[PDB]
Amino acid sequence: KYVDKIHIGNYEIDAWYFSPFPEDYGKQPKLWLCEYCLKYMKYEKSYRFHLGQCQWRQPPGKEIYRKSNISVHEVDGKDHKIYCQNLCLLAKLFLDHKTLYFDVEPFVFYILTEVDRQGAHIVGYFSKEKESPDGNNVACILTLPPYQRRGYGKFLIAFSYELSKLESTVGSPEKPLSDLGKLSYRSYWSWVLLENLRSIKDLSQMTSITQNDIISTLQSLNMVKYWKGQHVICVTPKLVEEHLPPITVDSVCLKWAP
Ligand SMILES: CC(=O)SCCNC(=O)CCNC(=O)[C@H](O)C(C)(C)COP(=O)(O)OP(=O)(O)OC[C@H]1O[C@@H](n2cnc3c(N)ncnc32)[C@H](O)[C@@H]1OP(=O)(O)O
Ligand SMILES: [Cl-]
Ligand SMILES: [Zn+2]
Repeated sequence: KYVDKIHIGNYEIDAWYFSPFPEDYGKQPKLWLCEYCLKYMKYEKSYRFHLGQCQWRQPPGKEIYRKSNISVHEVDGKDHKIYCQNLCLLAKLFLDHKTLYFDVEPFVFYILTEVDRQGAHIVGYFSKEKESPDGNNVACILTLPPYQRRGYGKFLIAFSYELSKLESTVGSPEKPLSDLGKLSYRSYWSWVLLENLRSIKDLSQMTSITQNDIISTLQSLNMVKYWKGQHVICVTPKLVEEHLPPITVDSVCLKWAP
């Protein structure tokens, strides 16, 4: 009745949430998505026809990052409306809430793919409001379930902060963070603040992380104290811990200006 499973590429993925695909698309569905253009179809037959016809082998937009077989395509929703609407319907399957799927023009989408001989296979993405009333540098972030727990989510988070640094600005993800968002951000923020430390204003300037996110991270690392209510960094090179990363953003492979 609702879409509960999709076939994309040669993965099938069960839904985590309702996504408002048109009702008849509630086939089973089984919804069958082209992995390159993200067109949604109702039947294996229209799926197989499309696959032999569709000429796309990668996302639209500009490839603003490439290192080994990892790339990021920047995709303005005003210029690739249908693709971006298709993407937002896909993402809503794994996001407990999203803005209206058809209203993509206020956003730019950064699409992460793994590249092989066949083409560039979508791993995940984040979106960003062109203008955020709350200073959000990410609106939604997603690694598709089959690629999760491999470092792709932290890669995207890092990449969003690379864009913030280049724009000489601090940013934070849009609230509320899902429980998995919470774990990923806390993890990335701790690694970055720890690798840096080995001022809170200065940590902010250096990383584009907000002072509020720096403070809450430092508290959870026990590296902050109170002096007449004011938050003071309190640490030793002693630890600055690092016991129990996999893919990082190389600024040299990034081709983007503010
Ligand atoms: C602003 C917002 O968009 S909030 C919404 C965020 N997105 C979602 O909720 C969509 C569904 N979830 C996801 O797409 C992802 O889980 C993200 C994008 C939230 C995480 O993506 P991943 O590719 O799994 O991230 P990655 O492998 O980089 O791991 C990040 C951290 O989260 C932890 N984590 C990820 N999944 C789990 C899990 N199932 N159980 C426990 N910890 C987990 C990882 O172990 C890692 O912590 P570590 O650094 O201590 O190892
Ligand atoms: Cl699944
Ligand atoms: Zn296609």
